[PDB]
Amino acid sequence: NHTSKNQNRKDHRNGIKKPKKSAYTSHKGMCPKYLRNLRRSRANDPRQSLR
Amino acid sequence: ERATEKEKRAALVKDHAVKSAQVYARYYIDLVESEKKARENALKNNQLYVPDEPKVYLVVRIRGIVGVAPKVRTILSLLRLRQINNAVFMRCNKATLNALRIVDHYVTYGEPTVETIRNLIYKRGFAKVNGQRIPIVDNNLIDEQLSKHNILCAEDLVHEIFTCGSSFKEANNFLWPFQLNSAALKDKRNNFAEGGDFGYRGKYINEFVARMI
Amino acid sequence: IHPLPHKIIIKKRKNKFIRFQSERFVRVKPSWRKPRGIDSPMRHQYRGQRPMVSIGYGSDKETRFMLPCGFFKHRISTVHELKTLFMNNKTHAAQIAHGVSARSRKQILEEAKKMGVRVLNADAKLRKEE
Amino acid sequence: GIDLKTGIKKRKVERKEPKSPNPYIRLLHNAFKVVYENTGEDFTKVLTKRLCLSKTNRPVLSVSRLAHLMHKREDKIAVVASTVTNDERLVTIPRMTICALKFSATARSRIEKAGGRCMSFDELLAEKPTGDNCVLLQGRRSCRAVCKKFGSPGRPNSHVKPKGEHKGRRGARGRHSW
Amino acid sequence: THSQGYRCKTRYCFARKFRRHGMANLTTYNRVYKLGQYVNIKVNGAYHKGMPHRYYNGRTGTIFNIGPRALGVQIQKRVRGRIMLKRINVRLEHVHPSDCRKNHLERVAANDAARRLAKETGQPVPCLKRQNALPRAAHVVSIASAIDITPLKYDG
Amino acid sequence: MQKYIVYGRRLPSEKFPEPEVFRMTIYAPNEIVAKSRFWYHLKSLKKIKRTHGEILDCQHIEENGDFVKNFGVLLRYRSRVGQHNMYREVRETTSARAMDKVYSEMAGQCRARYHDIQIINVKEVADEDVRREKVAMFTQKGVRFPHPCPYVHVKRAARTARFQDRAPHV
RNA sequence: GCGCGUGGGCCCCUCCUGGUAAGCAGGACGGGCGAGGCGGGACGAUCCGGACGCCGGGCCAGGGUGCGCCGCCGGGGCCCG
Repeated sequence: NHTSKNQNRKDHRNGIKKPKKSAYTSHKGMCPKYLRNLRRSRANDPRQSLR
Repeated sequence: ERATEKEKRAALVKDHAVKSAQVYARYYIDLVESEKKARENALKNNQLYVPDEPKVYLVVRIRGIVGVAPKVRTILSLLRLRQINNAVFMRCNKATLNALRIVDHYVTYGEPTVETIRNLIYKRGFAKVNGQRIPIVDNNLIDEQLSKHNILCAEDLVHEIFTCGSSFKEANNFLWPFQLNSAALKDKRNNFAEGGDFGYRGKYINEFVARMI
Repeated sequence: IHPLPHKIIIKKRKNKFIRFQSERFVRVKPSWRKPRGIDSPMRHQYRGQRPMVSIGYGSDKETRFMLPCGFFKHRISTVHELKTLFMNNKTHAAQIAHGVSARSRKQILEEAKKMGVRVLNADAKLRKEE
Repeated sequence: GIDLKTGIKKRKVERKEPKSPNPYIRLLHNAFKVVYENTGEDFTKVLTKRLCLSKTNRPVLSVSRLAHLMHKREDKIAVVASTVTNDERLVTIPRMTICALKFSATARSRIEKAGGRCMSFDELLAEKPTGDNCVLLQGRRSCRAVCKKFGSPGRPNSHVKPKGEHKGRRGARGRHSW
Repeated sequence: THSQGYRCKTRYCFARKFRRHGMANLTTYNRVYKLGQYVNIKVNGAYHKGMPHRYYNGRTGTIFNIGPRALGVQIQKRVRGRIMLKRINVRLEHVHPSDCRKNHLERVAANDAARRLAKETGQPVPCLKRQNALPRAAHVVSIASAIDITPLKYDG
Repeated sequence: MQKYIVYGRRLPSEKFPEPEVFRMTIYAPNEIVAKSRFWYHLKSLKKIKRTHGEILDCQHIEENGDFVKNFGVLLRYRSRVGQHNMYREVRETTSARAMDKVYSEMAGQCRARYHDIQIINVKEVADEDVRREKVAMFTQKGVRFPHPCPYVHVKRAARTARFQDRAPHV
């Protein structure tokens, strides 16, 4: 009953989809200390988006 | 305005063809003369002159599209052979030579003579323009696409493809894979080495292609 | 009365496609129906089966809809209609409609002769008067 | 037979013409297509496509957004393929030249009360088929609630609200719930 | 397969080498790993804590995060049709630096540096395109000292 | 079938900056088979694969056919039993022609194809040196035998639509 | 984005487990049939070729060429298929 024949042909029908650009550069799982300091550096001089 | 460009361009291309027909004709003669002379000189010095290994090959697909494993399908697609009795010009690089071994059962290849190049381009040769198959009936439509490559005429084309010259890639892509008549094929399942027809045939690809062109 | 010259009319298939097993049963009328069986010899298209309807059998566009006389056909049921049909028309002919009575057909034919539009069925329903 | 199923990636489908019964929209599309067939200006091709799109892909742009977007350039003529709508929040409205497919009557009144003409695409073809001094603008396409419900609400990386009442605790309160 | 624990089928891969048993060399801890650098993850059996799973062994990836005791590595894993980034936290011992991009860095240095060296001397730009082997040239070879060869009989 | 002599060498390396040239006499149908056989022999006898080697020449040899000379071929056939050895003796005008006769008997008598047989040696034997009776019988100066196949002359009955008025005599 | 069918599969290779072993029972790379006409293999859903609009030429794959039944001869060897 168990069988995986035709699984690879089915996967390669239009597959090998890459993960996505947001995934490669993300703030997920990163060191919380790194994230906090990054926000302070951004919040000054040109990068600051604060009004 | 357009009339001047067509009268001016046509003459320039026609001059390139008559002037370089003699120029290339001597260059082909030069190749035979250089090899023949060195062979004899080497024999005089008691050495054997090896000739240069082929820079270009004529690859013809001899099997069909049913039952091809996925790797073999991809390699054929890149070689632009997608149909039986179809023939393409492919450069010889370790990449191309090591890929063609993988697909040897479905193809037969060998270095092409300049009469084979001329009779393939002239009679069965077509152009990929805007992804259309436009027949090559004149040196003028060759000029518009390969104008940057300095190749301005059909004889100029045969030289670049025969010599795997600087403007080879652009020129082989410009040539729509040749669709040829049915292959003779003594045996489709065994290599020419076994007396069949698959794989390298060397000089004999000029004889095999003669009936198909 | 004489058609424009035109090109040879080539019909790809002379005989009408007939539905599978039309001969075996009266209930199965000759009208074409697509072969639909799971194990239909026709759907498979095995050797010795009846031919299958394909767009390929299509007539040349210029000859499509053209009748053997060389003119095409535009039906007319009245005289007003015939003057509209022939207006600027050297490529068409008019079959009088079946419904048109013998009395009215005389008007259509007499106008057609003046108009110059050919009538395919000019001899239909001709038996003097009542 | 030829192997055309290796490096060929199938045929995509796109809206070549508007499916709108409105003959004036259909006429403008043919006109902006005819202009771009002659002069290949990007603005004219893009307008032709934006006229073709569906209501869902043609979101409204309010006078407030147009004010912010054209703040840098008063001279440039704004172009919106969707209808323009009034902002009751924007008590004072600038002077703008806008070619919209339709204007809400309140917006038309406010823009013209501020001295700015409410142009139409018929006027745009007549004055600037080229699009010199013209900016093409679009409404936030994902403004519809339908666009925030799309997805699977329930998987851990969802950030999508459940579709319906719900009113229970399994999954509703944390991944550890369930 | 009737059992699927974390360490199933790991008898040989998670095993230490012929003469590598003991504790990891202090170079691993001293080594500096920077953000985005290519690392290669090979599980070390001795250091059980913070071990990667067997799939992420042999996989090469980029450091998404640099933390205290452990780093975070993203490697692309193929599941069915899609290839999805797996962000994993691995102890320093399991992760080592990668020389996968080293070739490009060597070529990139020579690419710019040779071009400048020739810039002072011969004007034609040096070709910087790797050609794949290519065929053979004229090549003359002496025959005078040739050896005749004949097949030997099946002695048995 | 065509008598080619091939010259080939190991690809030049830093260890072997002048590799050793090896010559072979390969009787083959075509140059492509001849160079394949040359590489097969070099692989076993000299450990050189084609991938690590270059053939420098494969020259066709043409031999005159003025007179019949006896020729001897020592070969190592392979039957389903395993590899063996065999000496043959063929009277033919040219070595390539004699080798063709050699391959056809080994096909009929011992059921071995071209690729099964390996030719250890070919040579020209004298009228004195003949070792086998068949070559010896015709080697002698005077040889008169009645026509071996007089009946073969029915090759004409094929075309005569086979309706001769009388049944032909031989 | 929006759905539909499907969720009994089976063969030919190649490596298998297992059973004494099967047109046997389970696995796997690929291909095939399923859902692929057509020619051949006498006959065979899967074998060898070829994978299909409707056609008129030509070419020719695989398999063959006494006669059924389209199409062959020539040479070397072998011989109570």
